[PDB]
Amino acid sequence: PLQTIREHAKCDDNPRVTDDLLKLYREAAFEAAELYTGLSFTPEKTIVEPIRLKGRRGKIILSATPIAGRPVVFYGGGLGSPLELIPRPGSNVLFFPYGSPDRFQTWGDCHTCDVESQLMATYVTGRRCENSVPAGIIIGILKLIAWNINNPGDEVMSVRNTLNANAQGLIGGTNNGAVISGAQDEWFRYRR
Amino acid sequence: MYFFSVDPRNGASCCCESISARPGEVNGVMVSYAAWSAPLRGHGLTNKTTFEIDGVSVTPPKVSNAFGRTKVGVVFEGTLSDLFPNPEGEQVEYEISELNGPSNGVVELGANGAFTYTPGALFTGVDRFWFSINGNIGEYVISVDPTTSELPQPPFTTPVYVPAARRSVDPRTHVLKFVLGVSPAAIPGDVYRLTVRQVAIDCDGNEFVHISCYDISIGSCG
Amino acid sequence: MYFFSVDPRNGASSCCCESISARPGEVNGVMVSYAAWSAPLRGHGLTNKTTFEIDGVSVTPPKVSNAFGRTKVGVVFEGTLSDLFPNPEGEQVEYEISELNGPSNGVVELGANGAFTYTPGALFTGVDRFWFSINGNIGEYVISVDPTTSELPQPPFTTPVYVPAARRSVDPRTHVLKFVLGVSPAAIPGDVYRLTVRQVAIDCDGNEFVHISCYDISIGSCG
Amino acid sequence: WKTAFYAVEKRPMFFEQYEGGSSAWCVKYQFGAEDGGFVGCCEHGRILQI
Amino acid sequence: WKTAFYAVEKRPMFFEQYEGGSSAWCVKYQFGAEDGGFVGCCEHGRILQI
Repeated sequence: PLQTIREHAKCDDNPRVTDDLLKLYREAAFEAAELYTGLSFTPEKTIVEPIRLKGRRGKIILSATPIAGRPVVFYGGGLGSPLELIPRPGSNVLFFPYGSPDRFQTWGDCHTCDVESQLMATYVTGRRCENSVPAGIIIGILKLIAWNINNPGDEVMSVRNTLNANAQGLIGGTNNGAVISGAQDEWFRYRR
Repeated sequence: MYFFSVDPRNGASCCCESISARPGEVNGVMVSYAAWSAPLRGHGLTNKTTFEIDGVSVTPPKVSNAFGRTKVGVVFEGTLSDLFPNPEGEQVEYEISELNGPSNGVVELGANGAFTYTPGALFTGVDRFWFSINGNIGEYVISVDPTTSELPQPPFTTPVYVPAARRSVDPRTHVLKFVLGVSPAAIPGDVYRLTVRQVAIDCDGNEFVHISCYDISIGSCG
Repeated sequence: MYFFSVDPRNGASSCCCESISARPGEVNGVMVSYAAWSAPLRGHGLTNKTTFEIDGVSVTPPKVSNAFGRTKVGVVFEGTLSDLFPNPEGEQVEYEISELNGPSNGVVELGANGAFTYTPGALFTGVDRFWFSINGNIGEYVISVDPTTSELPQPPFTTPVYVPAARRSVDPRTHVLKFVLGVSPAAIPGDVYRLTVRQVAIDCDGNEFVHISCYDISIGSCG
Repeated sequence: WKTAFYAVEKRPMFFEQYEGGSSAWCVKYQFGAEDGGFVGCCEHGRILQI
Repeated sequence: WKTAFYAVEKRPMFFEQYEGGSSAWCVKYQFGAEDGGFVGCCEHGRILQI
């Protein structure tokens, strides 16, 4: 909320750049966060995804870590009959059982050249009535907001990455935002 | 082409989805039942889908439709003025939309609500053409019979319809396809509701029903 | 050569109809790429069952009127040009026959006061037109040369903006529509017409997928 | 049957690779054959029905 | 003529079955040739007119 943004950034009874610029800063912070992280707002927890075979024993990396033990269903990809698999809690790497249950191939065809229907998988990355928590990554957003309030763009601010120098007599550089404010190292916790 | 991924019913503004439509178009819709049918490991989907259309805003049509009959090779003439009861008193500028004219003949629109329809040589069947009186659009259907007895009477296609048999369901990837055509007599702003009942099947031969809804909004120019 | 990528009808990405600028006299070509709409509809591509319609939303009706004559082969034809300019106010008539839009298979000489003579080329039969310019206002004078036998029919008095009879094409390998748009030399600058197109695809079994779009042609002079 | 119906034969089946149309992914073979038949004097021959 | 106008021949007529576009039931042949010519010396000929 706007009042929460204000009371965090200390802009309270001390009017800074107006609510229009505050909501613009928020709209830009919502295109910086979950774009550096990769998450998607309200993504409909159940996910269908074409999973790609990788390896002889075939690790399958689930792009949304289906909770803990709800059986992800695999179908297609030469697999005539779908099958369940209960995944890892915390990690999303499983192994496709090399023992095949069936191979419904279609040798000989000139309309599709009988290549394949790719292996696809359906799962959920949901939860309880407390389905998900977009908090924790709100603190970096608020810090970015406050940094952009008190850094309009004329004060020289630059932290240094490399120790020796860059090449020449220039004043280093990391002057980006969301990192000189502490947002990147708070969003990295939700980053693979 | 539209595409909808349906909710798999796992306990995880309106409820029905949004579909825009333009008067005259005939588009295609895809639904991916994979999320709901894959966990129910069986024989996939079955071609037992059922549709139903309702109207939640109609704005009843100003001009009425009409129907005629004639034998093959014989020219057919009729009127176009007794189909538009006008409440006020004003002029009538009859017009035959060129984009929705006849398909197997030609029509000579006279000056005052009169026309003559010459069917193509050696053609027996049904033909339609969509007139427009004072902007109000209505269809006129003519059936050319093969001089023996008669042909049946067509059902006066609705503003929004799904064709009889153009649907297909792929049990290998759990996708349903169908066609959604909008009559050229549709009125901009109106809203209809298409309910779809799709039936799956288990390994033994029992049923898993699934119901969804969609909100069609007739909008002009996209 | 215009190029429009039509909307894909997917529920996603001032006036709605697109714009098209044309100069009186020119004859251009337009391309339309139905790829974004017909490629997901896996079928037999597009079909040559397209239809066009030209409607005017601003006309500014012309000042001078047109005129149609009749003559045979080889016989000289005479005609006037003074009864074609209805002037509500009094003004002189600067008769002019534009060298650019003159006759095609003949020759005319402009008189001093609303006079001209169309002597057709020897051994030539058909229809020949030429565009006069009465005091800036432009019209056309269409004459048909008959092969002395009976008579000829009536030409349709070409419209300000038209699409040629049969010059459309379509390539089902890339889902592209190509057609020609020609503007008459008598079109008045500042007006705007509307062109509608009905393109129909086809599935694997022979059914139809219809699609309608619109284009705003604004006849503007000097480009 | 040796006089009520005849079956003609011209060429047995063949299978010929179709260079062209094979787009370096989809190798396409082609097969065909020619044959035919016709009814001779259809007085020798009767049909039973319910 | 042996020096007033030269004739150039590079690769004359050839016929070949155009594999590709030709199927197991219809053949498509392709023929071609490459030649040319130029004048040798404007100052060796002459022309008579009316």
